[PDB]
Amino acid sequence: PNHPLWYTLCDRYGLYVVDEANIETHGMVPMNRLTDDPRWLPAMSERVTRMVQRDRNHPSVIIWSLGSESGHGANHDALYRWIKSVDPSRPVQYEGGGADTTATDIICPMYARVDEDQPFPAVPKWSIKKWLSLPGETRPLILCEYAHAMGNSLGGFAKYWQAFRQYPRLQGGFVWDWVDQSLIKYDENGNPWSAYGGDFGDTPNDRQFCM
Amino acid sequence: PNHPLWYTLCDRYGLYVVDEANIETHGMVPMNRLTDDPRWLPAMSERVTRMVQRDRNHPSVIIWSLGSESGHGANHDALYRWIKSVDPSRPVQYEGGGADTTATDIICPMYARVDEDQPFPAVPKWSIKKWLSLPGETRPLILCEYAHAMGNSLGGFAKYWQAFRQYPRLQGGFVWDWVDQSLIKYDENGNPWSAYGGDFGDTPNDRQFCM
Ligand SMILES: CC(C)S[C@@H]1O[C@H](CO)[C@H](O)[C@H](O)[C@H]1O
Ligand SMILES: CC(C)S[C@@H]1O[C@H](CO)[C@H](O)[C@H](O)[C@H]1O
Ligand code: NA
Ligand code: NA
Ligand code: NA
Ligand code: NA
Repeated sequence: PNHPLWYTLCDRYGLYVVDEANIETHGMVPMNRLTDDPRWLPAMSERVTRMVQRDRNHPSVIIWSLGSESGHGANHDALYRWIKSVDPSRPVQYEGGGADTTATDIICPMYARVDEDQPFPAVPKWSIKKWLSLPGETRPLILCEYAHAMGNSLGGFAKYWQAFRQYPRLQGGFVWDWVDQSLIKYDENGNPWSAYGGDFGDTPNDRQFCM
Repeated sequence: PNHPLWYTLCDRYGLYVVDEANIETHGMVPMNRLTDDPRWLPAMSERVTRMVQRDRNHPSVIIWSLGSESGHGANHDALYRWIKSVDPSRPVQYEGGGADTTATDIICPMYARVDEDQPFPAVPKWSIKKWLSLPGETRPLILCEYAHAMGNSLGGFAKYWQAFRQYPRLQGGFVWDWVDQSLIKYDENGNPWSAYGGDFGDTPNDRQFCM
């Protein structure tokens, strides 16, 4: 959840917002180790429920999200249903555990390609055009993350937009991402320069992946 | 419906058969002028019912078809339901009136392209990949006709097969068609040659389109 003024400005200027719970357990092995564990359900529930209690009156918020990159656990299903029960007015989405689990109203993959399948075991990233028409599938597809804009990038961005415009159920996506996470440091002359992972003696680090 | 021996050979050699009622009204304006008219229901019904009564025991027949290129009329709906009621063991398909009407279990377009939409009014031919995932659509797609093999043709055939293999619900199609409808005529030297529309003084004719 963002600084409270963010939603005020989104209401007044006009942006659709996905409001997302402060839950990410990416570094767990497997990714759902905590989110499938009932012991972690109370802590998780508060991150979801207190977000909804705070932001439910903002018109800019059109979708709730259960968080980011935490696999798919039973705790996700429980909290998905909590929101659906408490606030029928907004769909709930969540990408973890394959982007099309029982905890999401929207197929919301990250970095699924337009035409190319990536058939990873358990959590494949189907071509977005193919994903829509899989046997039994009926949901809309909106990438929670696509077009990783890291450095000299956004090659093949036009390919997404062509597909979005042609297929009714391909309803767009959220680019990753808005702003480089570089920090200002100062050299011997007091001149400012942009720094990234590792430039603060921080180790282990992931270098320029913050940009 | 074919010569009776055809089904016997398909049973024994092993080919899947679509058995099709002898109903085509292509030259009507509009195409459903007769098929939507209750006066023509009796004649149409016998073309359907007597086919089913003849061929229902052949294992090679897996799909019934209501005919060809006769638009979509209420008579098709009636006869669709008739077959479904009499023989639940085989799907019913029919392409007329846009290939995805209430008279078909299978989306069965003719010459719909792989990636290219052709948004004709009333009867659009969507790209087959796009067709599958139109809002609400759940049926399999098998082209009743595709890859028109007229003369030097089958350009782009590989594009179809790549899509068939990638998308579970694209379950193939029937090439148009098997054999040139050329006829033998004889010249002065008694030599046989291959003749097409117009070569018998037949007029109006559609020239080489029989091949
Ligand atoms: C396969 C890994 C690089 S995960 C990848 O890292 C990205 C780095 O910018 C983002 O954080 C994405 O959300 C994450 O999926
Ligand atoms: C627009 C017309 C060419 S219709 C077209 O003609 C073809 C010619 O072989 C086939 O008969 C197809 O079934 C028919 O749709
Ligand atoms: Na769209
Ligand atoms: Na990053
Ligand atoms: Na297929
Ligand atoms: Na022809």
